[PDB]
Amino acid sequence: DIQMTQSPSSLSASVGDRVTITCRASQSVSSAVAWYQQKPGKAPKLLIYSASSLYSGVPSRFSGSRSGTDFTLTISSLQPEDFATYYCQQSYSSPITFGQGTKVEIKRTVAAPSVFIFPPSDEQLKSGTASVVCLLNNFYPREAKVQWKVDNALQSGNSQESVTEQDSKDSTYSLSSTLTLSKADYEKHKVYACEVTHQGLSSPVTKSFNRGEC
Amino acid sequence: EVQLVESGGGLVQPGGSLRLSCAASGFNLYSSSIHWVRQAPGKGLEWVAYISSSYGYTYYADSVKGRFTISADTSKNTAYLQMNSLRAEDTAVYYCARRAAGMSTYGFDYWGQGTLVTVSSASTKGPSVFPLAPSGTAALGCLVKDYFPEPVTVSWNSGALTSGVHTFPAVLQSSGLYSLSSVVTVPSSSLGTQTYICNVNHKPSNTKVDKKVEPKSC
RNA sequence: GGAAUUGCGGGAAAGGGGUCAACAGCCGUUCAGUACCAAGUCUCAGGGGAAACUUUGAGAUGGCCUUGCAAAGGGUAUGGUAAUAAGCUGACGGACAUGGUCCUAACACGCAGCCAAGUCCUAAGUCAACAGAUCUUCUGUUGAUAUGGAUGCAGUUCA
Ligand SMILES: [Mg+2]
Ligand SMILES: [Mg+2]
Ligand SMILES: [Mg+2]
Ligand SMILES: [Mg+2]
Repeated sequence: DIQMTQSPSSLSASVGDRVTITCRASQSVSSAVAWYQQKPGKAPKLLIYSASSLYSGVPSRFSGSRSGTDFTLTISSLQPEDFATYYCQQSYSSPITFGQGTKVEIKRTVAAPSVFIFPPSDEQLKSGTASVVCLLNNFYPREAKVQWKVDNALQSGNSQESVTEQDSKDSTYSLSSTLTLSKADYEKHKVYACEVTHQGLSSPVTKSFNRGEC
Repeated sequence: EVQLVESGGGLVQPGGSLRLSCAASGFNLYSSSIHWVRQAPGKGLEWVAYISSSYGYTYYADSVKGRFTISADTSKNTAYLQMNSLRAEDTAVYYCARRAAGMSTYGFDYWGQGTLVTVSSASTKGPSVFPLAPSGTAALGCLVKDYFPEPVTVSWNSGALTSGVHTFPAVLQSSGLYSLSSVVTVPSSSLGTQTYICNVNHKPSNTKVDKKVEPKSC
């Protein structure tokens, strides 16, 4: 089969920067190469076909070129809405094959997370489980550490986190971390705290609450 | 608007069968080839089968050949992918995509929205929805706990509230069940006047849950 | 002395000029429709030729993806159309800011025309070698040979 090797697997670039993504075909594919943009959870969107033809609905800042078996997608002035995974595809011989994808993220000024903590609902707690959620809202860059402490006891193994994909207007992320405790364990302890470390924060920020109707 | 409308995926047990449909709207199926591309959760695009615009030349990936069968209904402007003897390797979002007839070197111009096929013995379970109560901007949300399979989608105030909303990727828990949170930031002055309801759709369990989220007390 | 030194297409740098914040322009893997089915290659038939070839008619193939090529691969009338098959018309969709578009246009490329050389085909005519005699004249085979052709990427300038 024909392998399509996509370089940068990931890149971060500022609004206005020229972004270059290359695809090396393992053998000649003439110009039978297409480029797609895929936004998270969405179908891939055709950008370029036959190596250099621009498809309709695509800003003219996207262009494609070929040199031998090397194909280049160029975004000439990156915009915030261009965050996506980009895929090259060859339609020269069966099977049709895609590159492994290049994730593009938009670099912007560092922004610290606004941190919120939410205690378990009383209805969930009566059912035997406590989910404590820590929200880190609108931060950049994506890298952030959340540590949970119950009565200052460092927690491990009982939390999971989820991160949104980059905002198409302000290029920030949001992250939720959920601490899961049994009703028994949750009612034994008083202070629930999530400690956030991020480049936008000169020191780790703690947000906490004390268990109880108060 | 010209489009490809996909349906028919969802949960199936190993060895089970699913039939995906791809209805063309605004372009002619007879002058298209139809391609099936799948993407395992968090992974890349894989081309698995296609039927050329002559409708007779089909290709199938070796691992799919014999189990999968493309057909087309000219009268309904619809293509199908029958997927038999399904196994965990087949779990993925399946896209149908088309290409103009004869344009053999081109990519795919119209794509279906994608359908998740999950091959699992695990049982469907609808979500419990709990408030993340708010306690000059306030964050509030809902926690959608313990559902299977994906997907869940969340809106706020029936799609009327979209600004400031963050719905997080589902997290697979040790239990085998998914959880996700959806949060929205609103003006604190609106908390006593504006009603905030999260609308959670879990079509795999035939369930929609609306949860009004309000201040509690502590 | 005379002939010929050609007709075009899609692009397009620079400077200038018109126009467009979404264009009666431009782009389309969308939909419908109008007109049309080229060149090249091959086969046969009618006309020319010694032949090779040529011209006309019919058919096949070709054409599209593919404007570096297009063998392979796919498509191939449910198809196709640049310069010798509208790359047409309407609608729909789309792109555009020191950007889109149009005029002016260096320039290279491409489609054709004419084609020097070269190559290749043919060998009527002629020549040669051998052979044959019909007595001063001859015919036979084998070969070469264009001045016959086809091909032809050179050249197609200056103003
Ligand atoms: Mg033509
Ligand atoms: Mg063409
Ligand atoms: Mg024409
Ligand atoms: Mg010439």
